[PDB]
Amino acid sequence: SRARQKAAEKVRDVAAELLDIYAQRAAKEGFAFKHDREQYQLFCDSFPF
Amino acid sequence: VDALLDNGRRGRAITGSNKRPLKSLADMIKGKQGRFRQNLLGKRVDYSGR
Amino acid sequence: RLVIYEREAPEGTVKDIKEQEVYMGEIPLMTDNGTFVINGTERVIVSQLH
Amino acid sequence: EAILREILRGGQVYYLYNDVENIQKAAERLAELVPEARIAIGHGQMRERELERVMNDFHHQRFNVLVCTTIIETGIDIPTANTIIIERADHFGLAQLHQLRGRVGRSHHQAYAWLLTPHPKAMTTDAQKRLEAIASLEDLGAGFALATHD
Amino acid sequence: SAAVKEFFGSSQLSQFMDQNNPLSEITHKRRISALGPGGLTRERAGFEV
Amino acid sequence: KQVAVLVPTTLLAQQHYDNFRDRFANWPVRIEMISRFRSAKEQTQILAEVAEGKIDILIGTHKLLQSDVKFKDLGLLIVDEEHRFGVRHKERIKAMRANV
RNA sequence: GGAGAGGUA
DNA sequence: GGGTATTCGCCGCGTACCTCTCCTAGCCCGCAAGTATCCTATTCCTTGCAGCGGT
DNA sequence: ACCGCTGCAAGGAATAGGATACTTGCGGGCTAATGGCGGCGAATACCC
Repeated sequence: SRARQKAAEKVRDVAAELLDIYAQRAAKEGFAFKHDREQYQLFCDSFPF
Repeated sequence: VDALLDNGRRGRAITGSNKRPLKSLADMIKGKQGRFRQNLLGKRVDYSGR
Repeated sequence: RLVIYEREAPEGTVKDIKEQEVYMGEIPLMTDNGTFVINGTERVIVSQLH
Repeated sequence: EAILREILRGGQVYYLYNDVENIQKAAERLAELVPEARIAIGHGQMRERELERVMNDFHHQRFNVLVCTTIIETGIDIPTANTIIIERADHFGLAQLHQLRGRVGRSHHQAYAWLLTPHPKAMTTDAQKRLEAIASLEDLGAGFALATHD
Repeated sequence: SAAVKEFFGSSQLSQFMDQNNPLSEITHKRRISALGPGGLTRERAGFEV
Repeated sequence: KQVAVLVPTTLLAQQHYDNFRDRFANWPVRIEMISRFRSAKEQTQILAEVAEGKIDILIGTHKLLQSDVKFKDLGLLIVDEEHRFGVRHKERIKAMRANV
């Protein structure tokens, strides 16, 4: 019987913080990576398939 | 789309709750409660008594 | 009354048996006349012939 | 007959019950149902050494049928296991239904998968939609559209 | 409780009294109905019954 | 760019450690893991060294998202076996670096 | 908004 | 093959009004996983002193 | 005689156990029909 009811919630909001991190992502710019043909190809060579 | 135009023309008919199938664009035209027989059936009227 | 057969012994023996007044159901009572008072209304079941 | 079909193939059976309080009883309930299978018990709430014993002895084929909770969902090896029997597929999330269907297989052997249902009108309507979705799609590449069913 | 309350509440037989007499009570407590569960149908009975 | 790997169990981390180490068998990259199976004395050097950063590839459970791990230059998040992790654990790493 | 019981004509 | 009688299930089942009663559904807590800390206690590992060896 | 080696006291150390708080799923409890006729397609089986 000791499984009745009455636990509350919403001790901490999420929505503002999710909007914050999403805005922070959409504000700054991501990193433009650099690609090497033959260096990546030697890594492809390590793939035995 | 085949459920939209006429749900239940297939053997499988998608529903909502309590296993009653949804009304489709057939169902407001199909049968004894559609838009076809309702004007032909009895419509209650104003200015009347009993 | 619950009977528990003890597993170690052969088929049909008694480990222990318990008993308590379990409650199940609220059956309506007929009044002194014939009426079953169901929801403040006063219903009567008619005898069916089948 | 599912258990027999698997054991006279020679592999092992994942039989999953997913309730630890009665898995001990369900073990013998299966065991005198199939007297020639070898049944051991494994679940996540043991003392964290017998579990590894059970899984390694399973890995060394010392017994055939393993009664288990969804601990097997962590995706272990041993492809000799080739048959999932979910006893009560009523209450199980559809994504991990697909995941458990991924557990058997891993072989050129044709794996099998029986999803036991309760009586159809007893169950939730949502469970029926889930089971119709999983009975519709049995292919490779069907994992994603099954998530569109989720 | 659900099974007995469904029958006593909502059946073809547990019906509402006519109480506007003593006669109508005492002859609604002796009605021999041939309808309801396990019986024949209002619209689907011949001239013989 | 200090690749960070996240999985939601110890076992998947354990296969991933083998996969990463065996595939990166010829390049100057140091790859490690962390979980509850690692001792604290190993944790206290691995996570500290993450700030120093010769480990470039790091694998683990939620232990990464324990508000103490400080990547010196995070450039890649890879997360495996998605349908776990709530939302908070999913974006708690991106909270460290907005344009990761 | 539906199903069921009645009752009148 | 192919005309042809034949039966069987699936689905239609026939005015107007009045009275009264029955109707289901979302969610909190439980279950199973899984993961993290946190003490605790509890054994385990490692070290340092007590005491005999001897040739 | 005195370090050299050993056996035991201890102390810390590490680790199981059993708490707590977090995620996924999902359900369970719980408040909030066997008294009928007709048409027609299906499905015949039936004789050709």
